[PDB]
Amino acid sequence: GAEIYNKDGNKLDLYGKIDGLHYFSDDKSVDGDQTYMRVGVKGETQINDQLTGYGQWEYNVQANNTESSSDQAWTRLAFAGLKFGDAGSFDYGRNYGVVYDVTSWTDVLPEFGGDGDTYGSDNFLQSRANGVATYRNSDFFDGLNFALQYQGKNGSVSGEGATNNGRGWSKQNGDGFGTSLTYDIWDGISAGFAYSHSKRTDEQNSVPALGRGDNAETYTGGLKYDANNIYLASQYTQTYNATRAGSLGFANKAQNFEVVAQYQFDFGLRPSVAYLQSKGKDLERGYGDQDILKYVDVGATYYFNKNMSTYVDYKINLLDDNSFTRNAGISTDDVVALGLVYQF
Amino acid sequence: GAEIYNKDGNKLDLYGKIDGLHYFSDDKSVDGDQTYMRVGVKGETQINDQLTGYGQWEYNVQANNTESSSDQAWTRLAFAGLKFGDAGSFDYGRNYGVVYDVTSWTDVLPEFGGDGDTYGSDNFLQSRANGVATYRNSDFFGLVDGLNFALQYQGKNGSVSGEGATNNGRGWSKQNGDGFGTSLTYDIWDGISAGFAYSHSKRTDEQNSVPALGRGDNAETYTGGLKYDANNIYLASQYTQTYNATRAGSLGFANKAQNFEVVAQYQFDFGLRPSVAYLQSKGKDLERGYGDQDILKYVDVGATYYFNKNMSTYVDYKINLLDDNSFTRNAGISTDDVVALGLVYQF
Amino acid sequence: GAEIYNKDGNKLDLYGKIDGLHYFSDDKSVDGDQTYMRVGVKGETQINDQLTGYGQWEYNVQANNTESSSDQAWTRLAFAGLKFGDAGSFDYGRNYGVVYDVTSWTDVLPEFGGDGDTYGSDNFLQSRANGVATYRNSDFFGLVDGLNFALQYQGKNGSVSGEGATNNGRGWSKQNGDGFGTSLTYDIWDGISAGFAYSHSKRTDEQNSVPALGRGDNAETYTGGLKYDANNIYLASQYTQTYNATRAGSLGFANKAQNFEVVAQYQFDFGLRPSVAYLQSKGKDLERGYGDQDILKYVDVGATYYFNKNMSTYVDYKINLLDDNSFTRNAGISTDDVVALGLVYQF
Repeated sequence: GAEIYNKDGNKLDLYGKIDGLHYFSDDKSVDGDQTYMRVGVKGETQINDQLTGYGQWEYNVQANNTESSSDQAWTRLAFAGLKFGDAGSFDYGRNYGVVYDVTSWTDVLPEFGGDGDTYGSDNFLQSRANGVATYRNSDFFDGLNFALQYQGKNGSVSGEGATNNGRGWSKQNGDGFGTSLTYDIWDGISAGFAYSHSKRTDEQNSVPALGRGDNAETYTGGLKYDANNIYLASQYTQTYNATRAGSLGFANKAQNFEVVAQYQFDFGLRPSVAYLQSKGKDLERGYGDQDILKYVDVGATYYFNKNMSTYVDYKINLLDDNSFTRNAGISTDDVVALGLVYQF
Repeated sequence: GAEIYNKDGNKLDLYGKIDGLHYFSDDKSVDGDQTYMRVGVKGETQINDQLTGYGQWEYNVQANNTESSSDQAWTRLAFAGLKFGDAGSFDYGRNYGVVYDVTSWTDVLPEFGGDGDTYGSDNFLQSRANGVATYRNSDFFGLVDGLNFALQYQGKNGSVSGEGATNNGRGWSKQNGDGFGTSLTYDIWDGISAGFAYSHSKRTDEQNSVPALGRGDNAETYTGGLKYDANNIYLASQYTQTYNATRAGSLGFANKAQNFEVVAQYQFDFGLRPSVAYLQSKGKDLERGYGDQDILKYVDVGATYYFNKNMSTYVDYKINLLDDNSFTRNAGISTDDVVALGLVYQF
Repeated sequence: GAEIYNKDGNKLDLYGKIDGLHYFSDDKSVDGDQTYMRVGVKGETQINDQLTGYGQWEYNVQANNTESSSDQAWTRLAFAGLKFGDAGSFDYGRNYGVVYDVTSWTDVLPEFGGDGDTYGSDNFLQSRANGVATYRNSDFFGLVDGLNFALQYQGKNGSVSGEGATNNGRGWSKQNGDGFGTSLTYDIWDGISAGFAYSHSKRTDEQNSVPALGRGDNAETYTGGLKYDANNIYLASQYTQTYNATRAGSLGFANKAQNFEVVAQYQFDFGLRPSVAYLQSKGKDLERGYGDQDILKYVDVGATYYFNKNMSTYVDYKINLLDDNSFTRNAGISTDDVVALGLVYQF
């Protein structure tokens, strides 16, 4: 983040990165150039002694396709808020669902991991989401962070279930809420829990073959060790009608586990190993139990300084190629990524 | 505000906002999350004692849809110009048609009003438009304080292909032929103002052949308006008569229309700013049996609370007065009420 | 320019322009408003005494169409890199192919010329390209002053689907296989420069099956250029011979092509810069009975007035010498003349 303005109680921070990134894989929908950049602004205005206003915007711009390609930029974050001293905060807009307050702890791989793996974006309150109202509280009115979050319906393009901002069933949601709780038990050791409950939409219960139910729910617990140049974290999440069974629908229930170990050398190298799986249960069309995601991750980042880094990441895919993985379009091939990153 | 660069006669102002916004309505095409942000840059360069060069860009970025959605960002303004002291200024690009130099006086509602209501964008010289050349003069060459005028030309913006095409083609509703416009505002006191604007554009072939409604070779607008803005009080009205220029929803254009807007506001010292307004658009001589039809009719009541110059919150309540009829249904015109709630950070 | 951040060994430069631009032409796909803007960031971080890290992004935003139009913005450049003192530099991203290290010498017309004429973007290593790794060496390891060379590799950018696919698939016209290129330039005197460039890329199976024109496993370019730049005079020429690498409009590629560009300019002290140029592209051995064909042929006359480093105005007149024939019609190649007028704010 680069502070480009700070005057009369108003500050403006410009941030972002250019990620020169290549993927190597037998999966042709993944293989090739993946260069992209992100640009954002964080703004803060002092209102009074007990009140600060703020806003943030984060934009993703792909740079790996041609100058006539379409749909190459999208907003990741866009929200405005009030901070009432230390007595917490409120914001509304496109922001992270509170489930990520805990699952973010395993989202630290050099390249892979995070949204797209055990959960996705626009996926109820599991990641970035449209129309979230988020109340947060530090030190529970000590060191104990609480959030409560509401999300209005984001429905179909047209018909009964429509809203202004309609989309496909995979990215729809009804009215929902979430809550998170995180705590530093020792110095360095944190624990966290999160819960979300959302109504599903009529299209989610009629267009895809997989996943039926009135409500989507997530229960998450997570642990993190972050001291002494060591980073360990795990996340265990159980879901009902909330995890995507590739292109085929949702899984009636799923169990997602993510664990990672890393070490940070003084001279800037940071090796990383991780394991991720997603186990879907009670799937329609005779699928039954099925692996949705399963891989070991190894790689490393070298940090030249706080503004420049290079990395390699290797996804060792353990999924077996079967009828479910083919029909749902889930990749079973390995991937290697190489990148060079400038950040500001 | 936000001057991020001011060095050797060149300055750069980065401005914009992040508007956390939700609509509540029985209209499903309007209801729900409406979060969006604006970002722009105002730049100015001193060339010599008598000559300043400038440009401005303004972009709108929706944040209310997904990361795989289409067409979520667009340019509102992009223009470059020269200012020659009190001999006037000239700019070319995407800019406001001069009609808006008067109708902007009523575009002060907490959330509603403005483009989308009695006029829209890419709607001849009524709002933001492609390819306008605009000459402006303030205080009549420095000789008459408070007297401003504008002269404006717009090149044809035509079909996607065929005979009527230009490089930058669009659908008939946002097309225009060659056109011009003029405006004139006068500050009688330092709070009271009167203003007039006129425009005349050629219509294109698609505007006369594709939609069912509206026939004619020319689009004309006549606008008069009044404004009181002082002593914490804001009263403004605008009356506009149009010919082949006002959209009849998706069905075409109204052969003639009468648009009226009026608004009253008060700014309390602690930062609350209530607002009441009334807006209507009456269409006349519509084809296919429609005859005279209301295109828009509503009362608006709301309020903005300014925390400071960088942060506000607002409610706005559109009490819709249209009857649900054959015209409104076939033209895609909303007849439902709307409530808006917003929280806005601005820089 | 516009250094908006410089602190603790890290620098950020915000650059761009707002170009208010109109084209006049009988060619209706070219005629009309062409206003656009560019915005960019050049970033630099000192890592140690011998090593600098850097990144650059450049975005093109059209402003000549409506707020509901599609595909109005795109990335021209996006790359990250390391500079190793005088051992050289390495960057990867969307960047210029090295052939343009020489052909850029003739890309100096007031408005026309450059990509879109004798070569295009996403056209192997002739202009801006996805996925280029580029090594550059200055002054031949600090030894021979004015001698620069570059070595470049590009990975496959393939079809949207099927056997030839990559993640970032596109049309046959903008596809490439694995490829490499090299450039060499030398300032023989001050003001005078010579340069060579070569490139070799595999072609894709879609390029050899979908369009009717152009067959071969490999695309190749050979380029030589000269430049005089001194005493307020600018002269430059570029000659390029290509194999399976030059677009024959929409119909495919030319099995062989010969491209030639030459330009002459003078800079007057009061800011006027007149320009005259000639560009041709001659295609050989085209299938379907086309044979030898002119792909491009025009004389260019124009001028730019620089008010200062931040503002300019210009006119350019393309005098088109192509004869209208069945090749030009079917390939979509314009044979009409065009005048451009522009007013530009730059930061």
